[PDB]
Amino acid sequence: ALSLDQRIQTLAYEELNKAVEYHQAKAGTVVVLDARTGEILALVNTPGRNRAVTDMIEPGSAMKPFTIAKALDSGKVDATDTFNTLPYKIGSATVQDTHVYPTLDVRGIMQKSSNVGTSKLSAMFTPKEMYDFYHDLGVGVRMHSGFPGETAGLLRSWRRWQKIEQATMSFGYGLQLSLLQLARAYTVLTHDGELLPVSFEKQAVAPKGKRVIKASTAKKVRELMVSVTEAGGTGTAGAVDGFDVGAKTGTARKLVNGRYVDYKHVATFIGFAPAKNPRVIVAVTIDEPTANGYYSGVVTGPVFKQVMGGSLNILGVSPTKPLT
Repeated sequence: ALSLDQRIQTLAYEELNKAVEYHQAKAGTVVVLDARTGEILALVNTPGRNRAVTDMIEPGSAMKPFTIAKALDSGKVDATDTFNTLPYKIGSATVQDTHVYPTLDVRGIMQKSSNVGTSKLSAMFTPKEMYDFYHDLGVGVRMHSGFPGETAGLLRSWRRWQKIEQATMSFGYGLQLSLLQLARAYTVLTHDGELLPVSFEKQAVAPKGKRVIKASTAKKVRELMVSVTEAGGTGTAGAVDGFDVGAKTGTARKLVNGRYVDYKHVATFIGFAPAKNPRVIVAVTIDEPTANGYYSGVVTGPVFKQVMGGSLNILGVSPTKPLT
């Protein structure tokens, strides 16, 4: 049997189509994973190929939690450490944030999705250390999910990097992966530090995880990511009533379209809930929205919110707090 839940699949389908129509977008995808098994509970695309597995993107902000995780896991920094987050130069290139803050602590770097903060955390590590981390999350590696046309994505050898490349990678540009690979990497956060395999078949035996970070680190990162969906965070559009939700949102970039070169902005939202004890990961992309908003959060947040909320309802998970 398939691992897909027809009620979640149906919900995902309706919410994706509603968003694609409303924002007059070119394409879209939703993935829902079981947060502790890696089983696919839903996977839907707009008509055509299976973009979730075939198409790679530069993920943007959705990649940021991983640099934070690596930093915390090393013991080198703590969530309360403060960084200078003013824009700065690497040769002629500038690293800067959407909204400028002079300083942020690591919690703030997550909450505000700071490119500068994330890049400075990454810069505590060597190119080899960061490459090895990204490789261990599955970037540039085949999932062997059983789908045909599955992309490995793109992770350039660190032996060829520039300083600017290590920086841009920390905030999700300069490496590429599919939405399914991204959802899979989030199992490191939800399955207490262990990367799970992805499958669309009903599991017969418990999957073996591969440890990437400590369980304690994964728990801390989940706590920090709740700040993104709360007041002051960049991801409040994906907040789910009655639950704490860890998430990221950002504009991703699509540089390849099937077998052809392309250049498109892609709105993205990805997260998990309930944050303390996650049951599901929901990932959404919408390619080239042209109406009623271009900001990532307004485009994909409402679909994430409905799919996450509905999935928890369908799986029988009780709200952890009273509804508003």
